[PDB]
Amino acid sequence: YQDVNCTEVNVFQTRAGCLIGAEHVNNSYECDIPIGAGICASYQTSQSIIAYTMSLGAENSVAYSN
Amino acid sequence: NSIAIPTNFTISVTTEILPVSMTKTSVDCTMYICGDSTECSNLLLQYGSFCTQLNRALTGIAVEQDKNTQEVFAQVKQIYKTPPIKDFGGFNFSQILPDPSKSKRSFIEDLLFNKVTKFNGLTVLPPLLTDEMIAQYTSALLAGTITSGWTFGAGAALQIPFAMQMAYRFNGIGVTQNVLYENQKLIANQFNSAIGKIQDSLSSTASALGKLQDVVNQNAQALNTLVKQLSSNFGAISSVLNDILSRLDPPEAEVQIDRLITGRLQSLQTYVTQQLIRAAEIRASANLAATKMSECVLGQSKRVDFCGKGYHLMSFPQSAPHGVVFLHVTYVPAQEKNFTTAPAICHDGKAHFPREGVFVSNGTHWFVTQRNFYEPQIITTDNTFVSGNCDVVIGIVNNTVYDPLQPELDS
Amino acid sequence: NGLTVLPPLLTDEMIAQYTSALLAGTITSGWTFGAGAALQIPFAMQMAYRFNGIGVTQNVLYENQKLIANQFNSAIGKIQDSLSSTASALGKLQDVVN
Amino acid sequence: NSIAIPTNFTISVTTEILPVSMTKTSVDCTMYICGDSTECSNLLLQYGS
Amino acid sequence: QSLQTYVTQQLIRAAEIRASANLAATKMSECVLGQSKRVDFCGKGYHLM
Amino acid sequence: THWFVTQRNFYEPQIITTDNTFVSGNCDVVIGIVNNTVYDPLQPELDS
Ligand SMILES: *[C@@H]1O[C@H](CO)[C@@H](O[C@@H]2O[C@H](CO)[C@@H](O[C@@H]3O[C@H](CO)[C@@H](O)[C@H](O)[C@@H]3O)[C@H](O)[C@H]2NC(C)=O)[C@H](O)[C@H]1NC(C)=O
Ligand SMILES: *[C@@H]1O[C@H](CO)[C@@H](O[C@@H]2O[C@H](CO)[C@@H](O[C@@H]3O[C@H](CO)[C@@H](O)[C@H](O)[C@@H]3O)[C@H](O)[C@H]2NC(C)=O)[C@H](O)[C@H]1NC(C)=O
Ligand SMILES: *[C@@H]1O[C@H](CO)[C@@H](O[C@@H]2O[C@H](CO)[C@@H](O[C@@H]3O[C@H](CO)[C@@H](O)[C@H](O)[C@@H]3O)[C@H](O)[C@H]2NC(C)=O)[C@H](O)[C@H]1NC(C)=O
Ligand SMILES: *[C@@H]1O[C@H](CO)[C@@H](O[C@@H]2O[C@H](CO)[C@@H](O[C@@H]3O[C@H](CO)[C@@H](O)[C@H](O)[C@@H]3O)[C@H](O)[C@H]2NC(C)=O)[C@H](O)[C@H]1NC(C)=O
Ligand SMILES: *[C@@H]1O[C@H](CO)[C@@H](O[C@@H]2O[C@H](CO)[C@@H](O[C@@H]3O[C@H](CO)[C@@H](O)[C@H](O)[C@@H]3O)[C@H](O)[C@H]2NC(C)=O)[C@H](O)[C@H]1NC(C)=O
Ligand SMILES: *[C@@H]1O[C@H](CO)[C@@H](O)[C@H](O)[C@H]1NC(C)=O
Ligand SMILES: *[C@@H]1O[C@H](CO)[C@@H](O)[C@H](O)[C@H]1NC(C)=O
Ligand SMILES: *[C@@H]1O[C@H](CO)[C@@H](O)[C@H](O)[C@H]1NC(C)=O
Ligand SMILES: *[C@@H]1O[C@H](CO)[C@@H](O)[C@H](O)[C@H]1NC(C)=O
Ligand SMILES: *[C@@H]1O[C@H](CO)[C@@H](O)[C@H](O)[C@H]1NC(C)=O
Repeated sequence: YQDVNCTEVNVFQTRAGCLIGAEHVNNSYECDIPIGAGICASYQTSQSIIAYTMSLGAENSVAYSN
Repeated sequence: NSIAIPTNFTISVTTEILPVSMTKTSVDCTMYICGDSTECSNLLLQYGSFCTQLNRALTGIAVEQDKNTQEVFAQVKQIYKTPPIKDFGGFNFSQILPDPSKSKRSFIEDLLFNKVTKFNGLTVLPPLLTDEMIAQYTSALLAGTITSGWTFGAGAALQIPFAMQMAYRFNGIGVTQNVLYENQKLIANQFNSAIGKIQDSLSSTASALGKLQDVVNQNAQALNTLVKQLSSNFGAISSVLNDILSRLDPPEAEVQIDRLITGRLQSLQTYVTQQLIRAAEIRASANLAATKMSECVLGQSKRVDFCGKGYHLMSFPQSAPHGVVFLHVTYVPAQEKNFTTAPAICHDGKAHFPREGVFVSNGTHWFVTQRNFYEPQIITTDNTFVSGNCDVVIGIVNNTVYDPLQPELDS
Repeated sequence: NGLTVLPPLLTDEMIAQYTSALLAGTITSGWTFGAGAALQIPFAMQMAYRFNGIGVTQNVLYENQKLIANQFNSAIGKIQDSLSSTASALGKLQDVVN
Repeated sequence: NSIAIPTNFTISVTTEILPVSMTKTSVDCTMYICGDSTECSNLLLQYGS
Repeated sequence: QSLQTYVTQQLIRAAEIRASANLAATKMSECVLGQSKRVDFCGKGYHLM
Repeated sequence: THWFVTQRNFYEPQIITTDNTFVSGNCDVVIGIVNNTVYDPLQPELDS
């Protein structure tokens, strides 16, 4: 439900709106299905739809030196 | 037979500002037209597919604004992060890199974020990327651009010392590498100082960000106009549906609601038409910005006045609301001397020509120099090539070209 | 009937000044007037430093400078003839006006 | 193992033409719709912005 | 409704003239103020000026 | 009858030398190599 607060309707309030049926996750990944405001969802581990904050790929500290 | 050659240059940090994406906006066209009036909502069925088509059009714009934003910024596979030690040979990026004390925006991205600036079915959707994720991408692009040059565009990023990367950008404008390392102190000071002046240019006045503020203003103007149009009478007895529904019998209330449906729908069509056209402009600006990312940031363009007004060295992106700012680092010449010149020079009855550069003298003894920074060298068989008999070249002049093998008369 | 046309900001005389300036830069100074400061350079030498920019060595220009000049001037002649001979060239501009 | 290498060239001046501006146009929307009729001018206001 | 249609036609046309003007400005910046190495951007051939 | 190097846009045949050519690797790996006699511009000077 875009823009609403979940009171007004598992459940997870997001910056994009009230999301229902998706499990929140604290890991992060490439965006599989986009939702909004950095949130993305995937079908994942017995398996269910999860939702997570997008990772913009993996980080890399480039081994720069003078 | 006269040439002016620059003896000196300035680095410059010409700024360029491009919009990249409108506010993602959608209208429940039935709530806009009818405000939950069941009589109105039913009359709107008689008009058929327009309401569905307008939402398809606005949704096309809305998805496309994330795409536009993704095409500009997502030009990298990995989020590169800068080393802890800022050993960049004097170049002081501390204004353009993330300030971690906060959202990991840089200092200059904060100036840009500071300087910029109902619900009748009207809704604004959030962007897919948060402005913090955009600041991660502009940090990645920048951290690659600092640590690894163009190479992070061409697949795998490779470390290289920043002064060496600059020498291999100087060579990309025909200025020989030694004209960087022999001036490294002075080039560092010029670049650092120029970055300094950008902060004043952005802090002093709002008029620099005019392009982005026009896009914000035009959307707010169009939305305010679209909402005000609901109060427009369109030849009804009133612009409030409850008046019509209470004051009139159903057949007359319907004919009056039809005037309002017509006026409101014609307004909504007008608005969506403006937004499709405006979004086409923003798409063209985003594809341009995406290209300046791909050429100037991820590369070094040899397109004159594409990557800012000078000989181009490199560029840095900085995120801004609905837009992007490029800091195009450009070489520009700045002091020059007149010299007498000749297309070729003649020696031992044959024409000689410079391999690279131009021939010059200040009216006395002949020197070759590269053609973007005066660096007179003794003319030799090795900085030159022969091209047959002396005669046919218009305006050739004489010299004794030096033979570097001449001292070697031992065997 | 309530329709109006406004004049362009730049007069056609100012447009002809700009095209003359652009051209006078292009002639006297190569690319240099785009890259900030316009520097004189002799035109034969500028053309050698445009042949060198298409992988053709400078000597091929100076050893042919008269032949090249004649082909260039002759081609400019064919422009005046071609443009005088037919309106079909300026199709785009007349189409925009129409 | 065969290559063709040019022994000679031509300069060739090719024309290109591009439009740059439409004719700057403006319409008095009220004078166009209503032709100075005061009775019309008052009805046009109902259509709003 | 004819006026809205006319303004719409002119907007869409003005966007084509803008696209053509940016291209003209780019040919000014590369073909006049420089030497574009973009094959068949500045006329059909290797490009001088 | 004669092998020459030339610039690739205008036939300007030059005698092949250490100066207009660079060496790489060994004779065996290149599919298309031919024989030749590359001239050494120091050889007439070594005759001194
Ligand atoms: C090429 O242009 C640059 C920039 O115009 C010249 O660089 C430096 O310019 C300053 C004045 O703008 C020179 O003055 C001195 O600056 C120091 C502080 O850095 C100050 O303590 C002194 O009292 C004085 O004002 C500075 O000497 C000069 N740098 C160098 C390397 O001499 C540069 O000189 C120009 N190069 C040529 C060959 O024209
Ligand atoms: C004009 O241009 C010429 C050549 O393009 C410059 O040539 C200068 O020539 C002299 C003698 O060959 C070089 O040696 C030095 O000369 C001075 C003055 O005679 C003397 O005090 C020194 O002991 C030394 O012999 C000089 O290095 C060379 N200059 C350069 C820049 O390489 C000439 O300087 C230019 N200026 C004038 C007014 O001639
Ligand atoms: C560049 O240097 C060369 C060599 O010093 C100059 O060429 C020489 O120029 C003189 C005239 O200034 C020639 O003398 C004349 O030769 C003709 C031959 O038909 C004769 O009929 C005349 O009575 C007179 O003697 C001289 O032969 C010539 N030498 C060579 C080896 O070419 C040249 O003038 C200098 N300047 C320029 C800009 O080329
Ligand atoms: C490369 O092509 C050009 C022509 O495109 C050759 O140069 C010469 O061009 C002129 C003018 O088009 C030709 O016409 C005339 O020839 C008569 C004599 O037959 C002469 O009296 C006229 O004054 C006029 O110049 C001329 O025939 C042509 N020359 C030749 C030998 O074809 C140029 O030679 C070509 N380059 C090479 C290396 O073949
Ligand atoms: C370019 O010329 C060279 C030198 O002639 C060719 O390389 C090899 O030359 C020798 C003598 O002419 C050929 O004879 C054979 O030599 C081997 C020892 O290397 C020996 O075991 C045999 O009994 C016989 O004497 C040799 O066949 C030839 N190499 C090859 C692969 O045929 C070279 O072939 C010439 N380049 C090309 C592209 O053919
Ligand atoms: C959601 O609505 C409830 C209503 O009781 C309110 O307490 C809560 O603060 C709201 N939360 C958000 C994130 O809007
Ligand atoms: C995610 O993190 C929050 C805050 O640290 C924590 O309360 C929550 O239990 C975590 N949930 C999961 C599924 O790890
Ligand atoms: C070059 O010399 C001429 C001599 O008349 C002078 O007008 C011009 O200003 C000089 N240019 C420079 C850059 O010194
Ligand atoms: C111009 O320069 C040429 C050599 O390039 C010289 O021979 C000629 O005398 C000069 N022009 C005039 C009109 O004197
Ligand atoms: C082509 O040239 C190569 C040169 O080594 C030769 O081996 C090959 O047999 C030739 N093939 C044909 C089809 O001419």
